[PDB]
Amino acid sequence: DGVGSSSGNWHCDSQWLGDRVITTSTRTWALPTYNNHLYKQISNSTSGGSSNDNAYFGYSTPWGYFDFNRFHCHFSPRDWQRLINNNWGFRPKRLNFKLFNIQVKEVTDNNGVKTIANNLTSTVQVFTDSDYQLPYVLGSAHEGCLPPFPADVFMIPQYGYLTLNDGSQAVGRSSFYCLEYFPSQMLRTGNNFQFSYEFENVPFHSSYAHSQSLDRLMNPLIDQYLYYLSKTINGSGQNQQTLKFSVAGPSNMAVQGRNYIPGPSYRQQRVSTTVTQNNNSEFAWPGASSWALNGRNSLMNPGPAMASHKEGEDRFFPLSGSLIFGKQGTGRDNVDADKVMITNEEEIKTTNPVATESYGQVATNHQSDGTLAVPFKAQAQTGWVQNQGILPGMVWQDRDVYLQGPIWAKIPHTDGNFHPSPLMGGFGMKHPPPQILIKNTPVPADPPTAFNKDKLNSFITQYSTGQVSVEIEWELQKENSKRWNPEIQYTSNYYKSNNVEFAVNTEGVYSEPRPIGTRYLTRNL
Amino acid sequence: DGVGSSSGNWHCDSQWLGDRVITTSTRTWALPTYNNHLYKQISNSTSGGSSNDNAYFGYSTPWGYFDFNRFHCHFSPRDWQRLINNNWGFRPKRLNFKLFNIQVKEVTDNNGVKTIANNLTSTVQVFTDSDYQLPYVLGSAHEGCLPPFPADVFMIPQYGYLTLNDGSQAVGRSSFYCLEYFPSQMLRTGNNFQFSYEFENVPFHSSYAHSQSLDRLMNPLIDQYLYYLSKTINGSGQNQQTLKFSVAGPSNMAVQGRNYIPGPSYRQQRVSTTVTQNNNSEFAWPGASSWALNGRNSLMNPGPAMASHKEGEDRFFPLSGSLIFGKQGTGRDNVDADKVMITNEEEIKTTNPVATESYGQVATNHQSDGTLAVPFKAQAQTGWVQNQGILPGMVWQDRDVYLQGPIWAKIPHTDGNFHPSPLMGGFGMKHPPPQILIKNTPVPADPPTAFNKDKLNSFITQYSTGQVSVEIEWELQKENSKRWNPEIQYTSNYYKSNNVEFAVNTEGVYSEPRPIGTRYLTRNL
Amino acid sequence: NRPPIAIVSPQFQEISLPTTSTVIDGSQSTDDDKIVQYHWEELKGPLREEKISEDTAILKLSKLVPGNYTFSLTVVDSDGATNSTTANLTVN
Amino acid sequence: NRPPIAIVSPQFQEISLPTTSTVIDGSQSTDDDKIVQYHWEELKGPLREEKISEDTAILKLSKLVPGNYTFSLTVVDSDGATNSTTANLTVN
Repeated sequence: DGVGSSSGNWHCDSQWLGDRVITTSTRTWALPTYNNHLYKQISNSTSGGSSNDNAYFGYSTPWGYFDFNRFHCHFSPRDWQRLINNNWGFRPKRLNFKLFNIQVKEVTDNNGVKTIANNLTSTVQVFTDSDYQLPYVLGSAHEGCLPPFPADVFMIPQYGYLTLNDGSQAVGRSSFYCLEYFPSQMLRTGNNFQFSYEFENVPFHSSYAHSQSLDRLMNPLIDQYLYYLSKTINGSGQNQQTLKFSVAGPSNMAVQGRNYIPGPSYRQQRVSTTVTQNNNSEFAWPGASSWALNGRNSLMNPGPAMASHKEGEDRFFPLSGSLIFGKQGTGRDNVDADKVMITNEEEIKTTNPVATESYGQVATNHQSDGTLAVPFKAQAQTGWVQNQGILPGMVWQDRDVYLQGPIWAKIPHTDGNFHPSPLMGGFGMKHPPPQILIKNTPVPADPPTAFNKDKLNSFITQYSTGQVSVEIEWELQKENSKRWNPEIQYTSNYYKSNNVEFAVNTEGVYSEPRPIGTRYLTRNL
Repeated sequence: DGVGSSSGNWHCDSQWLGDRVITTSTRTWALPTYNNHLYKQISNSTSGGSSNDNAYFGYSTPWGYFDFNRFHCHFSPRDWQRLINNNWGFRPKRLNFKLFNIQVKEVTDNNGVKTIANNLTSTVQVFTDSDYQLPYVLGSAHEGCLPPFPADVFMIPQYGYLTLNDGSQAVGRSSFYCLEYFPSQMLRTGNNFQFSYEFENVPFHSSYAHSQSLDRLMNPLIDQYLYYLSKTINGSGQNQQTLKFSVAGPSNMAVQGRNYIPGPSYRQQRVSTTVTQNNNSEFAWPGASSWALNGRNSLMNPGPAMASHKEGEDRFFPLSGSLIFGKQGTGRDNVDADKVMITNEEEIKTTNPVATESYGQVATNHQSDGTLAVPFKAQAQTGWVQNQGILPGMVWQDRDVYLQGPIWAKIPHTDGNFHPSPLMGGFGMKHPPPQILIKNTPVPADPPTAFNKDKLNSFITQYSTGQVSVEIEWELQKENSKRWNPEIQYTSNYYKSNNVEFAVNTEGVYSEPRPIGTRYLTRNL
Repeated sequence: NRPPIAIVSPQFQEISLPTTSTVIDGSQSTDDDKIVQYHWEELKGPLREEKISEDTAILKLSKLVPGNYTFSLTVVDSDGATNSTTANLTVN
Repeated sequence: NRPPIAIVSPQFQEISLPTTSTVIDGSQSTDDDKIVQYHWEELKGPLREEKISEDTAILKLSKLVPGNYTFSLTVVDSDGATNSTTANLTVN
């Protein structure tokens, strides 16, 4: 309150009470005036056209929204090391969003000379969509989230939603949410904003890789008293059918009776990082899994949590089945393979079928050798199962969350769903933390002396600045495994190199070299 | 609080309660924006290369840190006179650091015209490293400390640490401390900062020269009933061995039995101020004591507290064994001998071996004149002891602190150490007063209308100003010697001269002519 | 990838015996990375019962006969780039 | 360092067409370590528009013409030791 008094102190510490990790964070935000304070609608008809698949119809609201659903907004890589190394899961528990220390600045352009003097009177609006009655757009890893390195000052991304679209034309159901129609809160350089949010009961995330393959869950020393069919012909010859069973023991663990079967599968195309082995044709789009509701295709990216590759095939990775984050300084499009870092998932090859493999096989006809009056001599033929739905007793493991990976994602308000764990990884919440849309109010320049009924399109250019602080207390589940072989941990290699990992370059650009998973500890099935 | 209200009054007095000397001090600070608000790393690879010895790898943090570990920040030379003349020691007891009256100013450069208008909204961060979890860089007499003359307005030095470096390349252990990752405090032109710090129990400093040579500690009137070996041959001839003892009295005080022996020694090279006597070769680097851990040399500067020269040899001084402060107006490098003032240490020649001398001699073989079946006729040969480690009952005196000399220095957090008195002089504290790192927050100029995910490298140039006040209460140990000969004191010579000592020149530059020790009073061993 | 800068000091020296012992510093070897080794080789000298071969940064000389000397300091960095600078020593 | 044991089953088979499709299991390849690959090559066969080259453990055959067949299973372990056992297939 008042110009000469800071409205809130810069908290950025990361306390570790024990079974609670309060991870405050603060970055400086700069927010321009988007769309000249208008609500221009967007369609591919305006963006120059697009394919049938890429058609969209939505509105370009002038509000900027603070997004912080990426793990590296809060966790310094050292904290992320302390949380993956020794912990068996975590989940957010609360939130606290202090928006303080606004200063609105007026930009004047005379003869191409930029003079920036602040407005001690202009106001910037803030409000939280606390009933989710707006189209939730947090939850696709949209690149506008808070700066990985605290000092980094970031530009607040623009808020624009999409609605129904028959081609590029709206339909009757196409909704148009006017943001100002919501009760805002006006801050005018001496005020601060704060809402506390309580995370709902979201299940503990799996921060552990399984040290017991789901198909080697048995005892390797005792038979299993469940005989399996072993032979069907006594020997090579004519008319020598028989039916010989045998016990399923440790000598033959393939045919062993099992209580549980690996999780779902939706086969992905296989592409190998060694560019020589891939076929010499453009199979980027044609030949990748897609689900295609309403007649328009869309890549099954990243799809159901599936292991990237079979043990020993490191070079491979599914076409559209892994998050592929871009390293700092990479181009927007058509970058080479080495400038983008790929998240491999070998960590759940135990209880998930391999993404590029075909989940077993199912017999397709009857092995009735000699039939009565309709003889076919049909041998038992087997067909593969490229895609398999969830059956009785099937277990699986959800996808991993990386340091550069999303936290939450609103569960679409639908009449039903199954295991709402957002496929990109994270937590599925019916009531995620709300959006915080911020807009700096228009202030018309100089209306005419004579009346005029138009919308007064001449506003004076201005922007804002301040700080934003997101304290989000996690809850841990400490590990108490009686394992004797030393655990596997995440470390930074001790070897001389030009730059320290996760540390600034000579120019000052903060570089994250590799994605950090959260499955390092081991817990038996 | 508020723009039109000073946030703290200028205290600069120096109270003398009696056995307590509260020495407040205040100077005006100006702090630019270092490194354009980045964390550029520094190495000799970037600074143009260096020798094997000078390689380093560290980060150039944009924070400025207030440093006040020099005695003349607090003590006006008159107070320093009142504290060396009649006092037998002192030690800091408390601290009080009020940072008040910030004003942030914005610099605009249009057509090369500097227009400076203040920002009533921009904020400057302050925080104290109150757990020493940052690399302590106070404690090498780094020239950025508070202005000797109160009026002097000073620029806050930049904070940049060093870590491990295999050559100029970091290793795995090389740590990267991000300063913003600490809970700051934001002051925005109407706030003030204040922390009180309690000095730990640091031993009283020795503000006295010993008036009894350690080798003349006896009684010159009585023999000592401990016979010493005096003669070994009766007279010049063949085969005239004998063994004659005699009493060690006052007639021969060299061989007198003694309880205690002088302190350690690490011989330094001898260089004479009369430039004619020094040898005609460049022995600056080659031929000076160095300790050289990890394969890289480094001068033993200033090394273990050792007396500079034997009584009467004033012109000499050890090569690398004395603090050599530069007088105001001196060049950065390659200055002549008269423009730098050398601190001689003749004040502890009593209980410390001379720096340029070789601490006695130790016999190296057995004086067995005629041996049985292995005759050698080996005379008792003696070898010198250039460097001697601490033995049982050895006493010594730590180095002096000068007016232009450091106060404290963090004791490195190691598993063990011996007599942690920083060799440059001062007090060794396991928990010294913390650093106070101050940074003025970035405020991005004008981000684009379209979104862009970069670090927003365009900030508006600005700096800060205010005052800083350091009240640091010392504790004295008054002197009660029954000496009858008048004590020796520190005085300013009564003789007409162009300028008063410790007083400003015609141009206004404050000139300190000579270093002032703190060992003037005399206390018997 | 800057090559090392070999700076031997002092470059020129005049010494008259019963103090033949002279040292010329070679530790002033500028480079980005660590100087892996120093190599000293004397190109010209009056015939002596010994020949100067050493790897120390600070070259130690003893028993110098009258004549003219030209020593060569060769430095190698981590990468392998070598820069050789010569030193001239003269004894009266 | 035991070499792999290649056991192809069934060894001998008598099949009469409209069921030419026959599979001979080769997955019974005993070794200490993983069998890195399986190689199938048919040494003798009646002239056919196609030649049997595959890497699958369970060899799939289709469109078999009358005659005598002799298939050869070659297995390789991690170390590289190879053991080749032949299979004889006969069609009436």
